[PDB]
Formats: sequence, structure tokens, C-alpha cells
Amino acid sequence: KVFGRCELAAAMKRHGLDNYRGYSLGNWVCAAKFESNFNTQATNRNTDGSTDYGILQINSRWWCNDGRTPGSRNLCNIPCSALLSSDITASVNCAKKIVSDGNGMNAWVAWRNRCKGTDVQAWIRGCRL
Ligand code: NA
Repeated sequence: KVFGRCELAAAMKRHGLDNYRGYSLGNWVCAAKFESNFNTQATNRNTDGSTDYGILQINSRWWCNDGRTPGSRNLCNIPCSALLSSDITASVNCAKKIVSDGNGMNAWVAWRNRCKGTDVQAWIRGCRL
């Protein structure tokens, strides 16, 4: 599914991301925009053989199982395919684990390079929430 901006903001809020670990809703919307262009079915293969999955491009080296990332972990206890669903539950619940690790949203390189420090509230401007 390719979400609209406000559509995703509303879904993320329903799924409990607004102010999760202190990160306002616009941070999560910005991160999704630059990670996946709001497409739940996004995938990208990394040079190390791991793959990033879903609207927040969650990586198989640590967070999910895909059966083809040798030596990796599955800390969200899910198949990586669950991160591609129209239903954002698995992506949200896993992102909550990830952001609760020590580096916060810096885990998402696109957040650090494109969202951090910017007017992230603009991503939710105008949306019914
Ligand atoms: Na894995």
C-alpha cells in the first residue's frame, strides 16, 4: 500500500507513535517519507546482504527474519514479510523496539540526514488527527 501523507500520520497516531520515546508524529512521517516514499512494500538490499523492509525500512540484520541474512538476529520476533503489509501493526511495533534502543531515531539513517533538526511538524500540517 502507498499511503497518503495525512493518511499515514493518522494511522501512525492510532498505532501509538505520536510522542513515542519523545518523538513527535512528524518525525515518524518524515522518516517514512524518506525511507520508503510511504510504500509498505518497499525493499532494499544492502551491500552486506541484509535487506530493509517496509514503510520504515527495518533491517534483517537485527530486527526480523528473512532466512537469508547469515549470522543475523530477529529481535522483533517476526518474519520480515510482516513488515510489508497494508496493516502497519508489525512495522510500528518493531519500530517501537528499535527507537527504544540507545540511539533513538538515529537508527534510521534517512531520519538523521533528512528529518533531524528540521521543521518536522510540517509533515502533519493540515491533517485531521
Ligand atoms: Na534476521
